[PDB]
Amino acid sequence: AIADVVAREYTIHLHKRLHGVTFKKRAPRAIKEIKKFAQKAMGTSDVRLDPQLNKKVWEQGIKGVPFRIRVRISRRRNDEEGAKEKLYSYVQAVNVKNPKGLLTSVVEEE
RNA sequence: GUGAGCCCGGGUCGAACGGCCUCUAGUGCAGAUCUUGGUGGUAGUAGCAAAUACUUCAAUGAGAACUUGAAGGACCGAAGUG
Repeated sequence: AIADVVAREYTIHLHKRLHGVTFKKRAPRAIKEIKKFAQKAMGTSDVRLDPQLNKKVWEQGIKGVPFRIRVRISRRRNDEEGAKEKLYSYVQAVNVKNPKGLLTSVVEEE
């Protein structure tokens, strides 16, 4: 019922995933948790993160990752020849007033 | 053949070698913490932990943590990592 090409906006609660992590590993761990979150949500093992999203993760140094982050995951078609996976996800950071209090929402294609 | 050994068959191989009587010796190895060379178990084991720290995208390429560009985050902190 759900098409292959589809974009949804999620709120990732990075606080409970980074609870207790070594301070010099928190931001790389958060990058890997974002990739794992997108893979679980979209079914795609090929996850590509926007550099602005990387800047948002690393905004307050290696141990200052935000508790919540609003992202847009867009499952798109891999048109390159000889690709291992037919689909991939692209994750961007979303400009919102407050990441708290937001539901998962489907982004309109238009 | 008591024995040290001797002989034959089969396989491999490629240019010399053996029996008998005498002559001759640098002539017979398990040891010498030997000598030289080669090879095991240990064992895919002990570790590969000082010098704060890495991450995203793109490109190159058969293959990219430790190549490059950009984007970030840090360190040396002028008796410097200049």
